[PDB]
Amino acid sequence: DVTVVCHDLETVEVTWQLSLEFRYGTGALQPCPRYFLSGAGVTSGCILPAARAGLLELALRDGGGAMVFKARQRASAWLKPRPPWNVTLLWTPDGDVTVSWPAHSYLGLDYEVQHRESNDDEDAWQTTSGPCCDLTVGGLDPVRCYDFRVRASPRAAHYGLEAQPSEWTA
Amino acid sequence: YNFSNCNFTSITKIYCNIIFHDLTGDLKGAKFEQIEDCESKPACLLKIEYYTLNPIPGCPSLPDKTFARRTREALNDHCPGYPEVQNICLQQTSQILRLWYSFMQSPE
Amino acid sequence: HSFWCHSQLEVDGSQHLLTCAFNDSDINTANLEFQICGALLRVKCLTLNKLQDIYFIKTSEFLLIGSSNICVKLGQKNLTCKNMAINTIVKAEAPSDLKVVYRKEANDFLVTFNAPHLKKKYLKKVKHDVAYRPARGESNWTHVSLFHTRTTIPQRKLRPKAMYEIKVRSIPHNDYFKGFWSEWSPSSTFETPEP
Repeated sequence: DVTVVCHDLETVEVTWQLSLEFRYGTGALQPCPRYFLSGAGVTSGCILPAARAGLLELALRDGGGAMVFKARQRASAWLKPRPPWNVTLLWTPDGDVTVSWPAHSYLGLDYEVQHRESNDDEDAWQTTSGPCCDLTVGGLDPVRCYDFRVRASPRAAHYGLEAQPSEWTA
Repeated sequence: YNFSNCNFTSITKIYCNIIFHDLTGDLKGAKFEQIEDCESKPACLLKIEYYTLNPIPGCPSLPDKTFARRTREALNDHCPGYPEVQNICLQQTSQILRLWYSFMQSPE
Repeated sequence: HSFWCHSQLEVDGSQHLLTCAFNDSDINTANLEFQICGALLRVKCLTLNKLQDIYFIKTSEFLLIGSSNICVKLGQKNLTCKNMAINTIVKAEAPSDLKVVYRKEANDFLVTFNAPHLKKKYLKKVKHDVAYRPARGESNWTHVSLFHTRTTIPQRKLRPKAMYEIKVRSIPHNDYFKGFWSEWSPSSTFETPEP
């Protein structure tokens, strides 16, 4: 199987001897600007620049020029954002905790905030969601220690179902 | 018509919470390469309206689909002065959905 | 002849539910009917089905876009009509399976329940309101606001060797869908240990 990821709307990474051609819009097809190669030299993937607009057409061809994979979507269709840069936690007088983070440089992301008792398991994460750039987690005990982590998750209605969430913050 | 006077905030909320689910529901995972794109919200709405509400050969019922009826109503309600092969239906539906994505990503 | 209405999304499937009733009981629904017109998908209007003191329709026909006129009618006479949008009268579904467990090691009570909206299509995110107080006697309820389906109560917050009553409800939390608090869940009870 082949995989495509658009990292933070900056680059597009295609991973699968195969050759890749690409174009934005209806211009001339162009070769992959930077293949990933094995020790013998068989291609393992490709990185190319991401454009915020225009349709990215992908054509992956086997040794023989036979089509093995084709695609045509906006680059953002495969969006994987960078994680939020640095998370802040502020106890409110309400007894709630306000979680905040810096905004991404583009719209259409939800943020998933997870928390758990610091003693708890990796299967004890509680999740809440909301838009940029902060949200509130209630009902927490002020004397216990909690772990928090965040990732950005592209909205399905905004970017489609082929987009994916960032890695979790530390 | 010029969709530039539309209340895009209201329309966005309608799409995200209703029309989007209708489109994906009809497509059931089926997908196609897109054909046309758009670079502004008004321009995207223009393509969306045309693709969504004008019937085409092989899918005469497209404008009668649930996602389509809601779209017509959303424009009427939120824009000033606004007036069979299943595979074909899906193809057009896929195009329309992708135009919505462009709409969401485009500037006002 | 004034009335209220609330809606509930994705009740027993993809279909949505509209419920209306008169404010004044001690009234007679003598041949009176409720009719909703406008903002429907396949039909022009719908007439609700009467069940005891309330009127309801379960349907997939709601556009959930724009306002509808809901009219109390007698034959062909409109007694009273009000314009309102289904998406602005949304009643959340009540949570279920409310449960409380004492955790001695943590010296607290862990409260869990199931959130039906999580399984729904349109309104997946709701805000919850957990309420508790001693089962016997008069007391002001303690409320806890959550968006998730677990929480903890510290032991010290409660009196020891007592029985508590607890229940939970939900309300929409969405930039498009608005409305009303759900019915309260069934109440659970639990007992507190010695300090």
